[PDB]
Amino acid sequence: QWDRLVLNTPSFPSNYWDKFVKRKVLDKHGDIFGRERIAELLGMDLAS
Amino acid sequence: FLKLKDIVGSEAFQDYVTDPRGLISKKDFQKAMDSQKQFTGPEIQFLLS
Repeated sequence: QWDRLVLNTPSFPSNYWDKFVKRKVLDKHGDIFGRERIAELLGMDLAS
Repeated sequence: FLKLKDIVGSEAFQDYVTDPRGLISKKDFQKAMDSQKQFTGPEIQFLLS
């Protein structure tokens, strides 16, 4: 529940070195659950 | 015919579902299958049939 707060923050992976976590999650779960929904959950903007 | 049961159970396709009666239109069904990407076009046509 507390971690739910950090999902959409711009700097979520600040200490963990993997900077492609959001892109990997989007590519993995975008089709089944919706690219727009995943992007909204993770605070990323495909158009940008 | 197992994946279709799974998809109808899935909520993402039920988002394309809009009719209060729960019955979906042919075009809405086609769009939902395309969005899910589990089925190719010929398969989608078959399940429509």
